[PDB]
Amino acid sequence: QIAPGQTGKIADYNYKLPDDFTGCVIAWNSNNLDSKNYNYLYR
Amino acid sequence: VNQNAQALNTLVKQLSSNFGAISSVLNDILSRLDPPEAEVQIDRLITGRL
Repeated sequence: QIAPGQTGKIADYNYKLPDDFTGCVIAWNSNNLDSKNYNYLYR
Repeated sequence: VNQNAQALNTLVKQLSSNFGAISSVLNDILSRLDPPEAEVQIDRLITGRL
């Protein structure tokens, strides 16, 4: 859902990109640091 | 009078044509699809209509 014009819980209630976003999306697996964990809020 | 009236009818009838879009009606495309898709379906209808 972290891409232009997307749909789903994130892109409709949390983090929405324009239908003509200019830039790049970069991501990595972080199970090595971020999992234990229930701090990560969303709607 | 006939040729002018045939050109007017042919221009209006071309609104009901698809041009490679999913409907010749504009509100169909606007309601049944999301903007990333609907704005391609209307690039079809515009590049036909124009």
